Amino acid sequence: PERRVRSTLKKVFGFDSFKTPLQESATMAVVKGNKDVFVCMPTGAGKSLCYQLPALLAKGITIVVSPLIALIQDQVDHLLTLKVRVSSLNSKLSAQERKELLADLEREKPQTKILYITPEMAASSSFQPTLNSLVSRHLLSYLVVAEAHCVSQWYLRLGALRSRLGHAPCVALTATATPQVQEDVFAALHAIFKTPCFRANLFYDVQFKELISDPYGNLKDFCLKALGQCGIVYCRTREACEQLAIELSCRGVNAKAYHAGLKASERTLVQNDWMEEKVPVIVATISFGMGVDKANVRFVAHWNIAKSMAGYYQESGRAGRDGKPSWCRLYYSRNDRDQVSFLIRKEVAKLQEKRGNKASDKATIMAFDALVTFCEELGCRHAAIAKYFGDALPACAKGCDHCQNPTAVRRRLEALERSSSWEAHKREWNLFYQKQMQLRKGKDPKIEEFVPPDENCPLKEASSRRIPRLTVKAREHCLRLLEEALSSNRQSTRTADEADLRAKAVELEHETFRNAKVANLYKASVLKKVADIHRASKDGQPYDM
DNA sequence: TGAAAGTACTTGAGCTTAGACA
Repeated sequence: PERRVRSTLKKVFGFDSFKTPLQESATMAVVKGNKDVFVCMPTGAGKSLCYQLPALLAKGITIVVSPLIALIQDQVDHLLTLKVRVSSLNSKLSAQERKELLADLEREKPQTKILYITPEMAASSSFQPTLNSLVSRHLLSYLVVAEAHCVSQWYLRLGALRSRLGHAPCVALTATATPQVQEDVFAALHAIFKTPCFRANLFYDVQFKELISDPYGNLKDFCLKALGQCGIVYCRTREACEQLAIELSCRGVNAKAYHAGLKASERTLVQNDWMEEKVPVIVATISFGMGVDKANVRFVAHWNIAKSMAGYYQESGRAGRDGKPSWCRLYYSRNDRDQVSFLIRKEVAKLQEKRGNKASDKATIMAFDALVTFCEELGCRHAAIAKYFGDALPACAKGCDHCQNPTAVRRRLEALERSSSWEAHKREWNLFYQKQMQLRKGKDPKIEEFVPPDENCPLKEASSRRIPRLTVKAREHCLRLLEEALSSNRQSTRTADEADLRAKAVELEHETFRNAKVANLYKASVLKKVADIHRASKDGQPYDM
């Protein structure tokens, strides 16, 4: 019975009932069974039980879309001694045991009910017959992806055990539910309810390093103001990770680093011993979306801006898993966003180059621009967060810089504009020029649409891309000009006929295209040849080749 | 009232990036 499994939650895990109406709706719907489940809620125990609890009455075996991508070795070492039958396997040694567990999988009605797997392996040949055998054996229930690394991926399918093996309802217990992302997981992924998180205990404050005379001292006193409880500082490069760690340790704040070309083995410590207060502060770029979301996270600081509002919120959500007031701060500067966008552009570029035009191509751009506006707009931080999520705008108090002083933050914003108007000079000019013209490019660059010649192009080497932005229409218009010039010369010189003039103009256009490299120079040469033809006609002699 | 050229010091920038093969 439903009440019986609700009590079994206590009998298996220990919780008498559901913590929040989140579970009371979502898990109830999963027990009934309606459709795909999309839930956004702060990472931790809750969202994990939102799929683990249905996995108790899994009707045999429940196939996870993917418990995140890594961490797994933390959820498997979270239920093996929780009165449940759970397994995962992926650490290569797996074979030792995995191999026969794959036979324990081949084994019908196994002593296993849960199976952790994620795009990392799975696509491997050890599973291609295994997945078909498992789905054909008796059943294959549920499909939980929890996180967003599906659409938000580096071969993420979005049509994996669903478009390719859809056999049961799906579960999406992510932590980010931006309108574009939720629409993508409704479409690309083929009860749904999100809590307006509010979280007044997280004092979202933004300080501009362009105005701070001593950013290092400011960040130090920010950490010291947060007392001695474990905190997180976010930056964007491993070199930055090392630099901030060294500077903070020299400033006192016991700092550290997560990634640096080091290794799981060469960081497992830094990470774990960060939970147990052995390391007070540790810095990373994106390597802290996992690793046991602990309770006493006193602050989360961003030395450099994030990649988006979704990214910023998902970093800042690795905090406040208590009543601890955790003032999370964002350090901002015009030089920073400048750099981020330039690389978001280079990424979007390469991507489009080795792909086609997708909604994500402009989605990343407008997400970063939304982050820029949020760090540049004037108003409550919680209100901006709700607006970006489309939730009810909260009139928060004592939760953001806007509500503290109604003119100091305005003064800082005004001074930001007044901070900077408008062999060392060459790089400065190049950076300024490219950054400024990236603003002219704006969002969704795209627009390539090289239409092939329609039916009867009179152009030698017509389908050529040696000259960028020289679409076929421009080319045959230039050939049209060349043929007009040839016809004028024919009238002014009284030669045979225009029948050979067609091939003559095609030859001239091909020669000009070969001698040219860019569209403007190609046109310059084309009308230079036209002017030469006109001059020859004016003189009187026939235009010889 | 102009007025000199090389060298020993400091300092302060400044950098894409996260999963699953040995």
